[PDB]
Amino acid sequence: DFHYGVRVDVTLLSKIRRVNEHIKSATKTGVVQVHGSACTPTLSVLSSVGTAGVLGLRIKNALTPLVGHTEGSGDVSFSFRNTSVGSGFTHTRELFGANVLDAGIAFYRPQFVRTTISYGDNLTSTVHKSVVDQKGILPFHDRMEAGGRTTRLLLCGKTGAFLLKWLRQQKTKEDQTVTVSVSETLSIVTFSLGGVSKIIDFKPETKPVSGWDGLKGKKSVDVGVVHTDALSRVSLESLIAALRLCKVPGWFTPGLIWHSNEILEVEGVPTGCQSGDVKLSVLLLEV
Amino acid sequence: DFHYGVRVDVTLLSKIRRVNEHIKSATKTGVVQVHGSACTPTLSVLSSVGTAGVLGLRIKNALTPLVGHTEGSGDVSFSFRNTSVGSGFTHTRELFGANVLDAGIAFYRPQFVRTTISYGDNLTSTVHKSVVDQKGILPFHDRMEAGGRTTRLLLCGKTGAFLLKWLRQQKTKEDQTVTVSVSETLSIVTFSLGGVSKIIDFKPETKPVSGWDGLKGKKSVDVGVVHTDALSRVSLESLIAALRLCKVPGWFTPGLIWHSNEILEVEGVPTGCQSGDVKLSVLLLEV
Repeated sequence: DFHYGVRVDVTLLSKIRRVNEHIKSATKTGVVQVHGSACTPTLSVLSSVGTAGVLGLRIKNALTPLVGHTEGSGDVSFSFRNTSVGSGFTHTRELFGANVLDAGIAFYRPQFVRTTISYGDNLTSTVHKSVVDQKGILPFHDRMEAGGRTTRLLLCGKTGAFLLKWLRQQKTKEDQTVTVSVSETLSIVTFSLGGVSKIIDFKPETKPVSGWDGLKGKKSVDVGVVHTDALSRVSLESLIAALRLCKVPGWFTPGLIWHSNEILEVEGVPTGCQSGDVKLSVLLLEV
Repeated sequence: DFHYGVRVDVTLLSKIRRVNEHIKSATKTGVVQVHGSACTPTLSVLSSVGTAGVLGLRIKNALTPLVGHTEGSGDVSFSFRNTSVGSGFTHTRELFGANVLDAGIAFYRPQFVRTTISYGDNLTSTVHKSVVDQKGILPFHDRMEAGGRTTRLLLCGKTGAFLLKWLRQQKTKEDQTVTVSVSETLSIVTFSLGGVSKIIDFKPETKPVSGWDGLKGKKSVDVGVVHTDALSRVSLESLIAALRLCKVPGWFTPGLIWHSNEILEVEGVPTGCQSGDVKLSVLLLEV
C-alpha cells in the first residue's frame, strides 16, 4: 500500500543548490524530512553540529503530492536518514545533483521510503528504498513566528569575520564551553572562553522590530535588540561551525538570537533576494 | 526483453575487497565489464592510469547467470562505465560494499544495465539503471597464455621500494617519458629519465619458466628472464601509479613484463594464497 508520494521540484532545488553544497559535509550524516500540510509539505534536512548543535535547512514549496494519497487535508511527518547505513546513497546529494532531470519520494507500508532519481541522459535512473526510522527528530524549525521582543544580534561582515578569526584561534584539540552574553545597559555582547574575552558593541534599534527586517543595516555597523541581559554557554565547536555554515556567500549571513527557552540560535539572515522558500539555522544547546 | 542477468557472489567479493579498496580512486572513472562464457563470465574493471596506461582488475567465477537467458553456450561482452554521468552510483563501490547482503546485474534491450544491491538491514536496496556504452573497450586481459619465453622481471621489496622512491623523486609538475631497458648480456635493467638513470641487476633463471611460477624467490634477491634486449619508453605518471597500484599488501607485488607487441606490463604477482580468481595489471603504452 503506497500511502503517500511527492514529486520534487528539482528546478527549484537547482536555484538553491549553492546552499546545499555549503552544508553538505555537515548534513551527509543527517536526517531528511517531509512534513507540514499534505498539500504543500516542506522538505528539510537536519544534522548535529559539533557536540551540542543542530543544523536545519528547510525548503518550503519544493514538493507536489501525487493524486490518490490515502491520508489528506491534515498534516504529514516522515523522518529518515539521508545516508542509509552501508549505502552509497545520499538523498540530498542526488536531489540536488546537477545532471538531475526529475525526482520523487514515496512513502508506504509509514516505514518505507522510495526516492527515484532520473538523470540528464533521459536514460539513467536510481531507485533507492529504505526505512523511515528517525521519528524522534521533529520538524521544529519553521515555527514560533509570534512572541517578537526576543534578544537578537546582527553583526556586519568585518565584525563577523573578526569574531570568527578570534573564535577559531581559541580552539584546541578538545572542545570548551564559550559563554556568550548580552548587556542591555551597555549595548555589548561578549564572548568568553578559558581566560580570554572578546567584546563587541552594537547600535540597538529603538523602533519595535520583528524577525530581521529593519536591522539591515549590515553595511558597516553592528545592530541589535535586547530586552533583558542574556547569558548562554554553548559548545565552541558548535559555535564555529554554526557561524561558518550560516555564512553562505551571495545568500546568508549569521545572526544570533537568544530564545526564551535556553537556546542560542545562529541564523542565516538573507543577504540576497532568491532565498524566500528557505530557512537555515543552527540551534546551540545550553551546556 | 530481459536478455541476460547474473547474480554476483558478494561473499567472494568480500574476501577480495582489500584489492578493490586499493585501486578505487583509479577505477572510479573506469569501465565495468561482464564477459567470457555465458555460463561463468568474468567480472572486471578497467580505467586509464596517467597519460598512457590501462589498469585491469579481472575476477573469474564471481558470477552465476540467471536461468532463462536467450543467448547461451557462446560468449558474452557487456561494457559500461562504473560511475554513470551525473550519478552518485559506482558499481564496484557498491558491489564491494561491506554492508552488502546480495547483488545482481541484468542486461536488456544490449543497451541497458540494471544493478540491484541489497544491504545489511534486510530492508535497504538500490536499483540503478544505465546504458551499456563502452563497447570499444575490449576485455583484453585474461589472455595470451601461450608464447612463454617473454622478457620479464621480478624485483624484491627492498629493490622495488627503492626503485619507486627514485622514480617519484624524478617526478615534476609535467609528465616525462621514462625509457626502461633490459640487457641480456649484463643481467641489468635500467630506468632512464631526463639526464639520470637507475641501474638494477638481477639473477637470470636458467631453467625455462612460464608466467611467474619458478621466480619466487622475491625474498632478498631480484630475479629475471631475458631472451633479447628490451627497450621501452613509457609515461612516468603511468609507471609510478602502475607500480603503486600493483603493490597490494598481503596480496600483490609488482612484476614487469615486456610483451612482443611494444607493451610493458606491470603485473601484480600474487604474494599470498587467496587471489586465484584474480588478475591485476597495468599495460604501459609505448610513447
